[PDB]
Amino acid sequence: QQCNGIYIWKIGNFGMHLKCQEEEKPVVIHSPGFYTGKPGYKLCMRLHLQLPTAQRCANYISLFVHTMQGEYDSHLPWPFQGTIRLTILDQSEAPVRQNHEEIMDAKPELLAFQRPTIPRNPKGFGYVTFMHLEALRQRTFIKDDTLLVRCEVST
Amino acid sequence: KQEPQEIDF
Repeated sequence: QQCNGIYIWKIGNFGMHLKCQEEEKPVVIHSPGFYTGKPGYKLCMRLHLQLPTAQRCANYISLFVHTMQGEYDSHLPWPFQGTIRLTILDQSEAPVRQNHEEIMDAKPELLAFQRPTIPRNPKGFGYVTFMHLEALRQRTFIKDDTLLVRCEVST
Repeated sequence: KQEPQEIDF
């Protein structure tokens, strides 16, 4: 059997988030906290739609990962080590599917990978420029006004 | 290759 922890984050009412971003208002949403297994780490994803006017990163989807205090923390090694695959799923025809993803190795020297002293680690690890919003107009990433984000963790 | 980074929110 396989052993990686995988979470599928469904972000509904996406059109509403886009309108908000275009109105130059912050758009920050988090996935529910999820476990990489049992025992496993409790993590959550953070998605930001950068403002149309953000200079370093205008009109980008930012995607980060945060460690959280989990119920199995006493039975896990720390700091966290492993790889995390972040993917925005193509929901078009299966004939040929091109997901948009990045794979990142954890860096144990960063406090983002230690256990937080509060529910959610203030420090997160990820990509400010994960995917440009214009990319959503090139493939059916949005279906039934929903975006699908996948997170696979390999410890 | 795009490289991830740590951000303190």
